[PDB]
Amino acid sequence: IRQLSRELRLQMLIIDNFIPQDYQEMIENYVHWNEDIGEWQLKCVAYTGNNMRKQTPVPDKKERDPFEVDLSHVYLAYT
Amino acid sequence: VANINDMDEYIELLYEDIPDKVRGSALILQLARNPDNLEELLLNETALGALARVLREDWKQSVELATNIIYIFFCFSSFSHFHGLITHYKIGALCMNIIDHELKRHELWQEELSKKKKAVDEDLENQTLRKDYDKTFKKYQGLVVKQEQLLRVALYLLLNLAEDTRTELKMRNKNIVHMLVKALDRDNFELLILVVSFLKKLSIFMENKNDMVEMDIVEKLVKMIPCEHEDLLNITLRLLLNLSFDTGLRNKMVQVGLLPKLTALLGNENYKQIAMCVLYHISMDDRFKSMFAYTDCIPQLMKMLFECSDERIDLELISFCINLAANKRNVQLICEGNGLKMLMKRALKLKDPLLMKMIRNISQHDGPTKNLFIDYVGDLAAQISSDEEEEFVIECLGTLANLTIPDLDWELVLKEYKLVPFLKDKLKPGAAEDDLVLEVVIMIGTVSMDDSCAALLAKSGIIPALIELLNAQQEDDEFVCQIIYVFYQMVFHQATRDVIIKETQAPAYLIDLMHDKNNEIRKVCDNTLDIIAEYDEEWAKKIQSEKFRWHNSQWLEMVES
Amino acid sequence: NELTRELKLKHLIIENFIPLEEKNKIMNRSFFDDEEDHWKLHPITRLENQQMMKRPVSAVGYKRPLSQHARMSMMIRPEPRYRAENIMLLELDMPSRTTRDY
Repeated sequence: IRQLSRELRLQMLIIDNFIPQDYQEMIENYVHWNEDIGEWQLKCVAYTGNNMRKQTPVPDKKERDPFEVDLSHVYLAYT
Repeated sequence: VANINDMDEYIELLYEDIPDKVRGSALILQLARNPDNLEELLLNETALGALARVLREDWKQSVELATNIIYIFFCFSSFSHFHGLITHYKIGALCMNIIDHELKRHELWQEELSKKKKAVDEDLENQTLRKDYDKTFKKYQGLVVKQEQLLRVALYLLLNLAEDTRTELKMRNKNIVHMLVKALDRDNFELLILVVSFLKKLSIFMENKNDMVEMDIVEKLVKMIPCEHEDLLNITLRLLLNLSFDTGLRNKMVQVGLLPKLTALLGNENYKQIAMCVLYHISMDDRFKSMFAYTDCIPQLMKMLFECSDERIDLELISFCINLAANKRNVQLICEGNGLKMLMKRALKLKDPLLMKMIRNISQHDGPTKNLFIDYVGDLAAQISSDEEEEFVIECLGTLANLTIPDLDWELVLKEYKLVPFLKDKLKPGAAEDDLVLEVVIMIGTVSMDDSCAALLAKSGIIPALIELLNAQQEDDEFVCQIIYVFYQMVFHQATRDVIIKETQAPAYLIDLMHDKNNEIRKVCDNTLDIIAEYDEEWAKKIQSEKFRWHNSQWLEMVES
Repeated sequence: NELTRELKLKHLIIENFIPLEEKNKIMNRSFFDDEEDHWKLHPITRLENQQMMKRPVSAVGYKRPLSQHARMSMMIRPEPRYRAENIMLLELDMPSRTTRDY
C-alpha cells in the first residue's frame, strides 16, 4: 500500500504540474469505467496529443542556405 | 621581292607547278601586306579563287604553301567588311581542319619521342640511343617551329572571324574549345597569348564555359600563372576571373593550389586588381576563407588597407577584407599586435561605411578579439547619435550591439551620449528603415545585460514601444525573435521584470506565439516564460492552461464537430 | 482496489495528454521529502541563468539578423548596406576589338 501511495503521489504531482484544474475536471467528466475489459474508456482517445505527434513525421528535408552565391546568371547564351 | 602592282603572270604560275606554288604565294603575300593595294587585289578576279583552290587540297604536303591560307586572308581578315568574302570561300572551315591535323601530328610526334626515350638503360652513342635520338630531336624542333607559326596565324584569322556571334557559334559547334585547350600544352609565348585570348573571348558564354569545364582548363592555367611574360599573365588572369563565376571551377582552383600563387601576385605588381577579384570570388565560399590564414599572406592585405590614402577605400580591397573578416581564424590574424586599433582609428577619422562593415564582421566573434573592443564603445556611441548619414550609423550600431561583454558598463555610456531617447525614437512607426529599427532592438538587448541600466530602461518607456513594434512586425520572424530576446534579457533585473509582468501585456504575446513554426522563436519564448513562472503565480496558470489547450487542441475541438 | 483504479485512470490521462519531455523534466525536478512525507519541486531561473542564453544568430538562417526589408532590397538593389558580405557585383570581362575599319 505504501509504495503504490508514493507512486500515486508522484502521479498527482505530474498531473498538477501540467494539467490545470478546469481541464482536469473536464477530462474526468469525459471518461468512463467499463467492466467487461475493466478499463477507462476515454472519448476520442485516438485524437490526443501524443498520438497526433506519433502521426506527424515532423523531420523533413531542409534546403541549402537560401543566401548562396550563384553567379552563373552572368553567362550569355546564343540567339 | 620585285613584285609590281600588276597581278597577272603570277597567278598563272600559281596553278602550273608545285615548286613554284610557294613563289607565287609569297609574291602575292608581299602585296597583301600593304593595305593600299588590298582593294586592287580584292577587285581582282580569278586570283583569290585560285588561292582558295590551291589551299583546299594542297595543304597536306606543303606547310610553307599553307602560309597562303593566312597572312593573305589574315590581311583581308584584319578589316571587318572583307570578312564576308573570306566566308564566301569557306576559309575559316579549312583553318579548323588544319589546326586539328597539326595537333594530332604533334601528339604522334610526342608519342614517338617518348618511345625513343626508353632505351636509356645502356649508353652507346649509336643506333641504340643518344646519337640517333638527338638527330630526330633536332628534326622535331625543325618541324614544330614551322607548324606553330601556322597555328598562330590560323588562329588569328579565326579570332578575327569570331567578332560575329553567328560565326563564333559555327566555330564552337565544331569543337574549337577542345583545340584551344589542347594547344595550351605548347611552349610558345605568342601562341599562348592567342589561345588564352580566344578562350577569354569564348568563356563569356555558358556553353563554351561548359565545354572548357569538362576539358580541364585550370590544370593547364596553373602552369602558366607564375610565367615570366607580362601580357600572358594578364590575359590568363582575366580568363581566370571569367571562369571564377562557376562553382566547380572555383573549387578546382583551390585544389590545384592557386591561392598562394594569386596572393604572391597580390604583393606589388600590375595584377593586384585582377588577382584580388579572383581571390574575392574564391572567398565567397565559407570553407575557403580559413585557408587564407594558412600561410596565405593576409598581413600584406592590412598594409594595403592602411597605406591607401583617400576618402574612400577601393571597393575590391574592402570587399575582400570584409569577406575575410567573417572567419575567426582570419580575425585572429587581422587583430594581431595593433590591427584593430589602426582600423578603428581610420574608420573614425574618415567615415567609411565599408570599413565599418569590416569592423562589425570582426566584432561578430567571441574570443579575446571581442575584449579588444572595450576602448571603442564611447567612440562608436559618439557616431551613433544621428550625425553621419545612415550607412555609417547603422554599422556603428551593429558593432556596438555585438559587444556582449559580461561586465561592461553601459550605464555611463548611455548617460553621456544620451543615446536612450534616440533608441526610443527609432521605435516609432515611421521613424527609420527596418534594418535600423532591428539593430536598435539588438542594441536594447545588449544594453539590458547590465543591471545598473535596468532602472533607466524601466522609466524610458522602451517596453511598450517594443510591444507596439512586435504587434506591427508580427509577420517578420527576425523582428519578433529579437524583441523576445530583449524581453528575455530584461526579465532578470528586478526593475524591468515588474514592467514586463505587472504593467504590460508582453506575456500575453509570448503565450500566443510560444509554439511558432520557428525553432529560434520557440526557444527564446520558452526560456523567457520560465523566468515569469515563479515571479507571478497567475502567469504560470496561464502558461499551463495555454499549451495544454494548444497541445491537445483537436481533442478539445472534437466536441464541436 | 478503487485506489489502483484511480491509479490506472491517471496513467491513462498522463499517457494521452502530458508530453514525454515535460514528463521527464518534472520527474528530474521532483524530490520526496520524508519529514513532510510528500513531493516537492525546484525553481528554474535560479538553477539556470549561470549559462545565460546567447543571442540567436539569425531567425532566417543568415549570418546576422536580417529584416525582410533588407531581403527584398538585397534582391533588386545593389547597395552594400543590406548585405553582410559579398558586397561586390563583378561582371564578365568583355572581349576587345581585334579588327580595324580603314
